[PDB]
Amino acid sequence: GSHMTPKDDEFYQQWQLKYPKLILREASSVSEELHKEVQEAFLTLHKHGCLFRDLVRIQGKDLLTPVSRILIGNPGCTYKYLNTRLFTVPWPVKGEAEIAAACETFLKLNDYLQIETIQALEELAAKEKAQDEVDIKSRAAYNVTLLNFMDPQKMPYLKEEPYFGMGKMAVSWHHDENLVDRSAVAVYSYSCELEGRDPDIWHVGFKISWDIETPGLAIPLHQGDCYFMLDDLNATHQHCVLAGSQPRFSSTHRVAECSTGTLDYILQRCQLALQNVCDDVDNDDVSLKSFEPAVLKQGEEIHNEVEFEWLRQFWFQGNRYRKCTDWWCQPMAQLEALWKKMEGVTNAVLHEVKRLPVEQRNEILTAILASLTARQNLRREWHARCQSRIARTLPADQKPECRPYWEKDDASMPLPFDLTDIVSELRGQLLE
Ligand SMILES: CCc1cc(C(=O)NCCNC(=O)/C=C/C(=O)O)cc(Cl)c1Nc1ccccc1C(=O)O
Ligand SMILES: O=C(O)CNC(=O)C(=O)O
Ligand SMILES: [Fe+3]
Repeated sequence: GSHMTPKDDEFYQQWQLKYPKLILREASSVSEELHKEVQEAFLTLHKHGCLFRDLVRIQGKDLLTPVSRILIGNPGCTYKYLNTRLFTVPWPVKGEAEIAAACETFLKLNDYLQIETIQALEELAAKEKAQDEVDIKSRAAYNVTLLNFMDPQKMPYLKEEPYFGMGKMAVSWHHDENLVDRSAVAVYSYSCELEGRDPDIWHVGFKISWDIETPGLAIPLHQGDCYFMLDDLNATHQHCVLAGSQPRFSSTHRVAECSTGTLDYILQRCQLALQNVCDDVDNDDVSLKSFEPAVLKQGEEIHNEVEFEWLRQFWFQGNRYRKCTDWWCQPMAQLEALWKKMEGVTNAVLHEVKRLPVEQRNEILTAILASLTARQNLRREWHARCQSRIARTLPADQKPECRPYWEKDDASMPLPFDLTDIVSELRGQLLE
């Protein structure tokens, strides 16, 4: 099973006892200035068509998200879920103009929600009482917001909530991934809008992980209400979104764990790899400074990282971002040139092996074979993922592109797309 709403007497007390880490600040606590600005920005972004269903992966299947979405946040920052790296439409941190102003708005919302979170965490530590301020400020330092939209009347059939009779679901039970440990989440909910929950009203539901005996909580969400998941709530509880009648937007502010997920990070990875390359001039004659297994391993790993975590993730989104911003165009051109050089590196390593003394040759194979086989496997999986039935139905605005890709002819490129043959020979040689 069952569930509790504010209609139930036990709700208040389940909340007080067992969800102290969940906070609700109702629309009343937020200036009607913000509301109009935030809500106008949602409706702007929608009109311009900045929100897209993402083509994700779940249990090995290609699925559009029920929800349309866009990521806004720090420049150069990314947020990865369900094996999809979302790139940030930049907000004006220190350091179009319609779209740009919405980004400014959601930044403004971000500052607001941050201050509320710090307060609530402060009050939460004070209750626990009956280093600390460092942790707290880091756990509220939102760097992105993932905006969301669903019009439920455009969906033919919505999933029933399976455990507690909560009715129709917009988003099923999950945790938010790729967040800093014990980091908070703050949500601004914008509804365009009795046995159990009102089906016409949107709700956020919560349950304890693993547990469908403890009745779940369904929190009504009216226009401009905010909720906060504090501390370890996101990890120890699941949440879902229960649809109502009308369309509904939301802004989900998060502290993305972006240690391997910023532009600066991956640029620096590329420069590390190219330290092994004689860099007098950019030509097709790539010569490497060392052939020590560990620097070659490292090089071929970085190559994989720029190729799959960045290039193919980016182009798989058919430059959807390009409608909103141009910010990533040059960086994705620079990463591609950096990756091209690396194809040059891999060719030079293959030249060196096919020249050594076997023992030296075999240390090299051993260092690189895992990276080359992953490269082959992930290229197949990405190529396919760009071909899927569902992918081919998207509009041209959003068609997956399989960049980088080249034909077996293309003599601009020194190695083939398909590495099967190359990988075969290398394994063979190791077994000599
Ligand atoms: C499963 C529900 C869901 C989860 C999340 C999410 O970010 N989760 C991060 C961790 N991973 C998991 O939750 C699960 C992984 C797995 O089972 O492989 C985000 C969305 Cl938007 C979403 N919703 C849907 C996505 C596509 C298709 C239908 C849905 C739906 O909700 O029915
Ligand atoms: O904001 C909401 O409650 C709906 N969206 C999400 O929960 C999400 O994006 O994971
Ligand atoms: Fe969520």
